[PDB]
Amino acid sequence: HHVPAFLTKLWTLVSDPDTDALICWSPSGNSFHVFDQGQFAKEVLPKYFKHNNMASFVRQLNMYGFRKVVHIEQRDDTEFQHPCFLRGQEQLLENIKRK
Amino acid sequence: HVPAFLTKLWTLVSDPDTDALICWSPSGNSFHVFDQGQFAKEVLPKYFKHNNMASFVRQLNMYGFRKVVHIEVKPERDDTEFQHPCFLRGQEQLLENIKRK
DNA sequence: GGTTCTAGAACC
DNA sequence: GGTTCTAGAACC
Ligand code: NA
Ligand code: NA
Repeated sequence: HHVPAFLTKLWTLVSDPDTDALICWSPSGNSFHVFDQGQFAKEVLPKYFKHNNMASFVRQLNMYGFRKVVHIEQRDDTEFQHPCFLRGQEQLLENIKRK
Repeated sequence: HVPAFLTKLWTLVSDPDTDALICWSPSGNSFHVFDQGQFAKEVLPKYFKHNNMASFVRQLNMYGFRKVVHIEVKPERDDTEFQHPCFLRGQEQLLENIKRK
């Protein structure tokens, strides 16, 4: 099936080293971080996910079955992941499904 | 030398006979612990005998495991998901790369 | 179960 | 060779 532009855009954005101050791969490449959501919403969303806020962006991640990664024991930092959303493996996006 | 905690955990997760309480995720990238009260009663005494649930989870944290949660209806039993990029179904040799953090 | 002891590894 | 770290065993 055709890979949703949402996922391709998201993957390219994460993978761009120049955006890493706001969104980047984890060291393992298995997850990605979103930093400083106040800034992320002003700088990033308007250009790559037009007419979105953080809530609608995160709703889309949930729709594609992304999970959140948190520390077991307790800038803002939120970590998301999908087993087919991986550093340097864009072709795996094909295996991501709605719901 | 891989710490016994990690080798025992990997074997325990992998064992189909314990899957009602502890098992791999479908992808093999994470494991689930179900029904922690029962896990503490049936599993910990046999596999991690000097531990309680708190110390078991502390050891996971010490080795850099994280928790996986849904982006936000209660399930029949509680379900906690843990993961480490070197703790994977079918890849026990990767435990060699797990370090204290 | 938490703390202490120590052999041996990790790292320089 | 010297220092720190770590895992397992004893001690509480
Ligand atoms: Na980036
Ligand atoms: Na199991």
